[PDB]
Amino acid sequence: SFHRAFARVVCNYNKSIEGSVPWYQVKREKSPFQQVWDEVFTPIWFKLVKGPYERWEYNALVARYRGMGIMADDAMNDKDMIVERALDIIPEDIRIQRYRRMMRGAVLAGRKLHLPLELQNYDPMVPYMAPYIEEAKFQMQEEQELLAYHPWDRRLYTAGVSGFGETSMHSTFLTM
Amino acid sequence: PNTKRDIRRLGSYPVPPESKNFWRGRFQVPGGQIQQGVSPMQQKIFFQWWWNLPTRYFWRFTKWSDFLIPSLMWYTGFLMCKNDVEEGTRSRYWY
Amino acid sequence: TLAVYHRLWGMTEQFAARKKWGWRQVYHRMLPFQIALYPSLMWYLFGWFDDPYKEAMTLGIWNVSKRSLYFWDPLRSGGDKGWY
Amino acid sequence: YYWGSTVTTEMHNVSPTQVTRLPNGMRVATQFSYTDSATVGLWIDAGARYETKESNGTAHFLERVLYLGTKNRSRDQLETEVENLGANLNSYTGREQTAFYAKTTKDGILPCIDILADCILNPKLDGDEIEKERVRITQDLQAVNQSYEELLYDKVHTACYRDCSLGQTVIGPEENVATIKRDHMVNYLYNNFTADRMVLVAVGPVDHAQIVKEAEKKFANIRPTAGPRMLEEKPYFCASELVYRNDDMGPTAHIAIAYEGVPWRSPDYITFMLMNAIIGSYDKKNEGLVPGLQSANRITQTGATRMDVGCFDYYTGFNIAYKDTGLFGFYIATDEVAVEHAVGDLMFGVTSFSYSLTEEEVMKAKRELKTNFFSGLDNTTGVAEDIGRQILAYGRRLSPAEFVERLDQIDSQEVQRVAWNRLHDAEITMTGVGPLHGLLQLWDLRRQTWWWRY
Amino acid sequence: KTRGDPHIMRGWGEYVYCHYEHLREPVFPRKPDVAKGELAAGANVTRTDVWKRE
Amino acid sequence: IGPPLRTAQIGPTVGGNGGRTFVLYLTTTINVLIAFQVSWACYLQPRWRSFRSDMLEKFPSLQPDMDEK
Amino acid sequence: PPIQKPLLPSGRAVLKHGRSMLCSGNLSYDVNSTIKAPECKRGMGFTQFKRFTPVPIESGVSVGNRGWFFPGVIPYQGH
Amino acid sequence: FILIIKDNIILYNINDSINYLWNIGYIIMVVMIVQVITGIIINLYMNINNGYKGIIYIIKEIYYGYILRYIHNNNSTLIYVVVYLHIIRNLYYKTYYYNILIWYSGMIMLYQLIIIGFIGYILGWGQLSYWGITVIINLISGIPYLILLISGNYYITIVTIKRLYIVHFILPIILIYVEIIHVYYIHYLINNNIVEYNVNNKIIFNNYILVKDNNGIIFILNIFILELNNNIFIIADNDNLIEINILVTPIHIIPEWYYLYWYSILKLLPNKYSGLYIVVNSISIINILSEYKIVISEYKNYKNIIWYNQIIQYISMIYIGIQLPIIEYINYGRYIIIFNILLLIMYLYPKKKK
Ligand SMILES: CCCCCCCCCCCCCCCCCC(=O)OC[C@H](COP(=O)([O-])OCC(O)COP(=O)([O-])OC[C@@H](COC(=O)CCCCCCCCCCCCCCCCC)OC(=O)CCCCCCCCCCCCCCCCC)OC(=O)CCCCCCCCCCCCCCCCC
Ligand SMILES: CCCCCCCCCCCCCCCCCC(=O)OC[C@H](COP(=O)([O-])OCC(O)COP(=O)([O-])OC[C@@H](COC(=O)CCCCCCCCCCCCCCCCC)OC(=O)CCCCCCCCCCCCCCCCC)OC(=O)CCCCCCCCCCCCCCCCC
Ligand SMILES: CCCCCCCCCCCCCCCCCC(=O)OC[C@H](COP(=O)([O-])OCC(O)COP(=O)([O-])OC[C@@H](COC(=O)CCCCCCCCCCCCCCCCC)OC(=O)CCCCCCCCCCCCCCCCC)OC(=O)CCCCCCCCCCCCCCCCC
Ligand SMILES: CCCCCCCCCCCCCCCCCC(=O)OC[C@H](COP(=O)([O-])OCC[N+](C)(C)C)OC(=O)CCCCCCCCCCCCCCCCC
Ligand SMILES: CCCCCCCCCCCCCCCCCC(=O)OC[C@H](COP(=O)([O-])OCC[N+](C)(C)C)OC(=O)CCCCCCCCCCCCCCCCC
Ligand SMILES: COC1=C(OC)C(=O)C(C/C=C(\C)CC/C=C(\C)CC/C=C(\C)CC/C=C(\C)CC/C=C(\C)CC/C=C(\C)CC/C=C(\C)CCC=C(C)C)=C(C)C1=O
Ligand SMILES: CCCCCCCC/C=C/CCCCCCCC(=O)OC[C@H](COP(=O)(O)OCCN)OC(=O)CCCCCCC/C=C/CCCCCCCC
Ligand code: HEM
Ligand code: HEM
Repeated sequence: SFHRAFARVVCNYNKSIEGSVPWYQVKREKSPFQQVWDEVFTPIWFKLVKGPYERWEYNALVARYRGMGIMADDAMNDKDMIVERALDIIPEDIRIQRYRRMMRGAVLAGRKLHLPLELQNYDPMVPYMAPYIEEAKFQMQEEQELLAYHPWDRRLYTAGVSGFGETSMHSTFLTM
Repeated sequence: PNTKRDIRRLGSYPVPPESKNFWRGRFQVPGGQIQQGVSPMQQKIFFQWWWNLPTRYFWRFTKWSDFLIPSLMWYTGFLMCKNDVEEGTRSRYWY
Repeated sequence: TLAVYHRLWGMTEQFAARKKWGWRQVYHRMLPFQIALYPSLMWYLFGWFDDPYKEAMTLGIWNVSKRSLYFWDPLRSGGDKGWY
Repeated sequence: YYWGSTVTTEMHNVSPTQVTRLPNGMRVATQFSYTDSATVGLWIDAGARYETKESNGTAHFLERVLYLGTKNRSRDQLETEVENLGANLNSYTGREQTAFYAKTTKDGILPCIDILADCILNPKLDGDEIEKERVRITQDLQAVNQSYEELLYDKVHTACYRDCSLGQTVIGPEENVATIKRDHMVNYLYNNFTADRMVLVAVGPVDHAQIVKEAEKKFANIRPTAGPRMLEEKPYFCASELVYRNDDMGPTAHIAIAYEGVPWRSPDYITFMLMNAIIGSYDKKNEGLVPGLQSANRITQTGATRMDVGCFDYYTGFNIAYKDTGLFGFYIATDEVAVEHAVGDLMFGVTSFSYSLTEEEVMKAKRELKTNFFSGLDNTTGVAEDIGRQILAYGRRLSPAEFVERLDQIDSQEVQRVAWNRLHDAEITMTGVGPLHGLLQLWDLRRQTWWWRY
Repeated sequence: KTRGDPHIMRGWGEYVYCHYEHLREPVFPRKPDVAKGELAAGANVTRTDVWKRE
Repeated sequence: IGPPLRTAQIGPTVGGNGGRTFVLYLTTTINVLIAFQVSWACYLQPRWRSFRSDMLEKFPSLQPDMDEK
Repeated sequence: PPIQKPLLPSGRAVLKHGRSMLCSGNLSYDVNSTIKAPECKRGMGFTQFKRFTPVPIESGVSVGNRGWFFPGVIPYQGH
Repeated sequence: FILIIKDNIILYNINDSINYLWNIGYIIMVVMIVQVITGIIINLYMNINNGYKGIIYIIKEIYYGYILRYIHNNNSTLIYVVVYLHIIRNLYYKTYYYNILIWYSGMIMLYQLIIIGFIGYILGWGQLSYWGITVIINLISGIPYLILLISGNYYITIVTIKRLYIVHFILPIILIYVEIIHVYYIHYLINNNIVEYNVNNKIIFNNYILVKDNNGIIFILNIFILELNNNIFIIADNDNLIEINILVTPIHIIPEWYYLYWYSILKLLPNKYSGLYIVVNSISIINILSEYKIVISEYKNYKNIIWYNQIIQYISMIYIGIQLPIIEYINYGRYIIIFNILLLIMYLYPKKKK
């Protein structure tokens, strides 16, 4: 049987790379060719194209946030699961101000108005969600590894759920 | 629907079958809020359009000016091609 | 005890390889369905092929003599030039 | 796939079980242990199966009356003597095996052999004792006085084994209980309690030679043998339903579904033990450290998710083995409205053994099977049950090392082969009590033993 | 002025400024320098010994 | 009363999105094949033929005209 | 070999509160013992089906709640 | 189904901050109904044996038959304008990032619409109709005996018209069914807002959004009535009023304006099959724009430079299709195609970290 031979090859290979250091954790020296490219292309490209374009986009983004009176981390959409899991655990004082800022922004945007300049002198790029995003990613990675390492077989279209993995009832067209 | 925390209901009264979608868009308001309004029958219904008119168009145009350079470059391409086509036709056919 | 934690941390290092293997085993279990899919296709597409390919595809069991007594093209019943 | 040997040096460090056959044919088995307490008993090959339809229930009646006095002693004297030794006489009777053992201190090992021999060989089956026990047995026989687990256990045998004596219940029908007399019991003792069918098991601070010398002295006058049992065909497994639909007993419904299993000595028995461990057990009121929603057991995990409530208030697998047949299945206790999801999920789980069983689930199950088995051998009575049951079932006691050696060979592929041969597209029996509107017909449930996918 | 770095990300693609990604962490993550102010949350706390004082 | 207490959900909270992964794989494969066909036919193929003609200039590998295969 | 214990391990303390090995009676047959051998009124064998958890069954009690609902609130179409 | 209507129209909640660009979908649904209704009525009088003489008969002899003829032709132009604007809208706000199921349901309706509109154009039975289908059908001449089965003859005839008419009659009805899957996913997967995040400002649809949607659809009607009665924009080529001549080709062979983008792609690429494949690429490639991203962001509300270049690229390709096959146009068109590929790669590629 060829599947048995293939299974042994996979087992032996994976056993031979256990404990390997990830590529990013290796101390890597650039090749003599990438160093030349960085010496010539990268400086000129930054001065003439990348630097000005990205400053132009960044400064516009800061202005848009300041006009709405929101922070950058407010702009995250909770349809993303990491954001939703992080928002479950944020403390109440952070939550209250986040909601108020987001509500004011939508009112301003909907009515085509901008925040008064008196209230615009703040840094919008303060990363207040970072501790909770990292905790949420850790929780999700543990669940991924210890509980979702195989494609599981379940009885199909039973109890309001397709049986293909989703956990909410009536959350697909074929489960109406 | 919204997040599970947002749509988690406090009351035990069952969701009416005609309001299913309405309650899937529920939000859990932190810290409370005061909402106030007046019936349109006791308000000016067209002044806000006039009051907001100049700022609306100023911010619209300043945002759309970002596309000035791209549009000019495309337009410059449009002109070169049009006149490259004329010269080609004359060279190949005209005497 | 840190050594124990190292082992417990590391026992899921190879998640991507393990999840790939899981799906590879679902695909292995689906290979037998080819036994019915391919002949069903050729069964429906048989009329599309030319006669010499019909004969080869059936190992010579089918040939022009096996066309029905009343061929859908009546001018070609009994052969391309008719019965006689 | 083979992942190595799990046998350890500690598994080899256990005192040997010495088994000798006395001239009369009684086997004497002993294991020494560094304990201050011992267990000595007689595990006899007898039970309801070997009773005839008219006499069914005699064996159970005899077991209850055996300790109520002997020809030499009296009930008060016997009970007084055992108490003075600081011991307690126990006994049980099953479909195929019976036991009469005493838990005692070290000094009471040999005295207890005398008491147990006197009870077994010279029972004084006084009429007054019989009549009082008739009242107690009659009350026990009432279904209202039985648990629903006990009822289903008997009804599974009644439904599965309609053609043979394994279908008979141990307690017996009420008609027989009403008519049993001393003569019935005297005949059963003479025919069934013979030396060739008895094993004297002593576990504790015991010496094999001394136990053997006492056994030969006290069981000298036992009947050496009885005629060989009738030769019979393989018990026929009847795929049937026996459901007691009662909507006046509350919300919980009890269901048991059975497949044909394997005999004790089958090469596949250990595979069926492992499959029983993979099915496992779950209780909403004792979830354990891991919640159902995050369980490694696939049946448990999918069940806990159903309708955001869970479709299993309780379930357990069962693997019952007899000399020439066995039963393998699951038992469920669940809400009335959950029965269709529960039976469907536990049948989908058993069908999965034939198609998609992961190495991870097998290896977890091997460890929890070993933990259950080894922990059962902790006390002397646990060891004594193991020695006696095994010698009757196999003629020898399998060592912990041998059990692990054979279990090492079993893998996901072996489970798949055995399940494909025996459980896939197999016949099933369903039994039930309680509100069972949700339970479908047997044929509908029998179609869940195979999959359209794969 | 703002603390954000306009050129935090590189390579081909449409410009974007954000602070977070979905990528998985290694079981032995780099030890954060909390003494200087670096944030320690998630794997860099559990699977490291930064939390240990004397 | 008061704000609800913080509690993390019991995961996994992802999965069941295989149909989207199939669409991704199917679309990427088709466009990759299109890239090879377009690059080969539009650019590489004509240049190979021109190179073939150049080798013919040798005239030692001239193609027979009576071959009538 | 035979299995002498339920497939679901108890995981609880054998001794009751305040009662030691000395004063617990005989754990083999004492009524309050958590490891007493069940009495075979109807015969030996049913312990393979038996539920050893002392708490009575509460039909339909929820264990599949991931934190999406408060107690007493009825989900409607899963949401 | 009065409780389903009440849950999706009366007590359906939408954000207050949406623009008039969120009214486009409603306009598509209404004009789609009109196109189906006017089609059914037109078939009460139409002659399939000679589509050329049927149109004349409807315009001259039927009472108010000119209204049916021009509405059906002009409303098809409006269906594509509104649908394409809806596609541009979705691209600008990147609504496909999280509501991909909505995007997939929509693309199916786009694929169906392409087939519906093309066959309908053939039913006119003019010079362009005959020669347009003849050219397009030759693209599949590689597959043996496939052209004969589709056409029903060795050349396009009334036999082909009869079978294509059934597809034109039935396929639009299936399209309406897919509109229900589209609305189902919109109501379950909540709509996007002009702001990136999700905010608590929703209002019921019937009392507020429907009034605003009617204002938009009445404003578009004032424009459509002017075109309908006075033809202020040339949206139908005049060459389709010439009787078919199978031996003489018309001056130019082009489809309606809404197929010009794909027409130029074929006319530009040298190999016929490559042209077909690039047509396949453009519609399919935009289905996976966000699939390779790895950052927590929807790339929303930046300066949208790549978007603007892409929209102008569609417009310029449409312009090149109108022109004759001049060599210079071919060169520039090829640069545009290359440029479009680079823009799409910008969308797809995830970013590394400095
Ligand atoms: C770069 C580094 C170096 C590279 C090196 C590469 C090394 C590999 C190459 C060498 C391979 C050697 C293989 C040795 C084979 C050994 C054979 C042998 O001794 O048998 C033992 C061997 C295994 O026995 P076993 O140990 O019991 O294990 C059972 C399992 O099969 C065991 O299998 P499993 O459990 O592992 O499962 C996998 C299974 C199954 O694997 C698969 O099938 C893979 C499926 C993957 C998905 C594929 C999707 C479709 C993709 C199509 C792509 C097309 C692209 C086209 C491009 C064109 C433009 C370029 O694989 C096999 O069955 C093995 C195949 C062995 C070779 C024979 C078949 C090959 C294919 C032939 C196709 C011919 C097509 C002709 C077309 C003509 C057109 C005009 O026997 C077989 O099972 C082999 C036969 C399998 C069936 C093949 C078809 C038979 C057809 C019979 C027709 C009868 C007609 C009767 C008519 C009567 C009229 C009256
Ligand atoms: C020159 C000649 C050349 C010839 C060449 C010939 C070549 C032949 C090619 C043959 C086809 C090859 C296709 C390969 C695709 C590989 C994609 C891949 O990498 O997948 C990994 C990917 C895993 O992704 P992941 O991100 O790692 O995890 C996914 C979850 O997020 C989380 O994952 P999880 O594992 O945690 O979640 C648990 C769950 C995850 O479950 C899922 O992922 C399922 C997702 C939902 C599936 C149902 C979608 C709804 C129905 C769509 C169809 C609607 C209309 C149908 C009827 C129309 C009638 C007019 O897993 C399971 O339940 C495991 C068992 C699954 C099998 C159950 C069997 C019973 C159900 C039967 C349907 C499924 C069969 C297997 C898939 C078949 C793929 C083609 O798995 C899938 O793609 C799942 C299958 C979804 C696609 C189903 C498509 C069905 C066919 C539709 C028509 C297609 C026409 C277009 C052309 C077809 C030809 C190409
Ligand atoms: C270089 C050459 C290149 C060639 C290019 C072409 C390549 C060939 C293949 C092209 C087609 C690919 C098909 C992909 C299948 C994907 C399957 C899948 O995963 O589905 C679930 C998946 C959902 O993912 P999920 O949420 O992860 O799944 C988990 C849930 O469990 C999922 O469950 P869920 O419920 O959430 O989602 C299910 C979803 C799945 O469905 C879909 O999304 C649509 C899938 C099918 C697409 C349509 C296929 C059409 C093609 C076949 C027809 C050809 C005819 C030709 C004839 C010629 C004759 C001359 O919705 C449905 O199932 C809706 C069903 C509605 C049925 C209604 C029927 C009517 C009512 C009932 C019957 C009538 C009443 C009774 C009457 C009785 C009378 C008495 O679907 C999608 O997300 C994808 C949808 C499709 C997007 C577009 C795909 C584009 C493909 C790339 C190439 C495009 C090239 C350009 C084409 C241009 C055309 C003009
Ligand atoms: C590694 C080694 C492997 C081989 C091991 C050795 C054993 C197998 C070796 C087999 C080789 C010999 C094959 C002989 C083929 C003869 C073909 C022939 O003449 O066809 C003429 C036929 C008829 O030719 P015709 O079309 O001109 O008909 C003329 C008819 N009359 C006379 C009335 C005017 O041609 C065909 O049908 C064309 C297709 C050929 C069939 C497919 C290929 C051959 C298949 C061989 C199958 C063998 C299995 C046993 C037989 C099965 C059928 C019952
Ligand atoms: C050249 C290119 C070739 C490309 C080839 C591409 C081929 C693609 C073919 C797609 C076919 C998809 C079939 C899916 C079947 C339904 C899904 C499924 O398996 O469900 C599992 C699920 C799960 O089953 P289960 O395994 O959970 O079963 C549990 C217990 N029982 C068995 C009692 C249910 O099955 C069902 O519940 C669905 C009902 C059974 C459906 C059986 C198949 C229907 C066949 C239709 C008959 C008509 C066919 C005519 C064809 C003619 C030939 C052209
Ligand atoms: C030559 O000049 C040129 C033009 O002008 C001529 C151009 O227009 C163009 C661009 C033109 C296009 C992009 C479109 C061209 C359109 C053409 C050729 C249409 C040809 C006609 C058809 C495809 C009709 C056949 C219809 C179908 C296959 C259905 C189409 C819809 C599909 C497949 C979507 C989903 C499937 C369905 C809705 C079918 C439903 C099926 C059922 C209900 C069957 C049920 C059956 C049972 C048993 C229950 C170019 C490039 C050009 O060069
Ligand atoms: C889950 C969804 C499933 C949807 C399935 C859709 C329905 C599929 C129907 C299958 C039909 C199978 C084909 C039937 C062909 C009948 C052949 C026949 O009778 O022949 C008629 C007649 C016979 O003439 P002869 O003089 O003998 O010469 C012909 C050449 N030797 O003509 C023919 O044979 C011509 C046949 C042409 C068939 C062309 C086949 C190729 C078509 C490609 C289709 C591609 C579809 C792709 C769909 C993609 C969707 C995303
Ligand atoms: C989105 C839906 C549809 C669109 C895009 C559309 C498109 C068109 C087009 C462009 C024409 C030819 C215009 C002209 O003659 O130059 C046409 C003709 C025609 N259509 Fe439709 N159509 C659709 C729906 C329908 C429906 C549902 C029917 C019938 C129930 C129908 C029946 C007809 C008929 C009979 C003709 C021939 C009349 C003609 O010469 O215009 N159409 N279609
Ligand atoms: C017959 C053609 C279609 C009709 C009837 C239609 C209708 C609708 C309507 C009513 C909405 C909801 C309100 C709105 O946002 O305006 C909408 C949303 C949407 N449609 Fe369509 N649509 C069509 C074509 C398409 C196509 C071809 C695509 C994709 C290329 C598409 C993608 C979307 C998306 C992404 C949304 C979400 C809008 C958002 O999130 O704000 N639609 N459509």
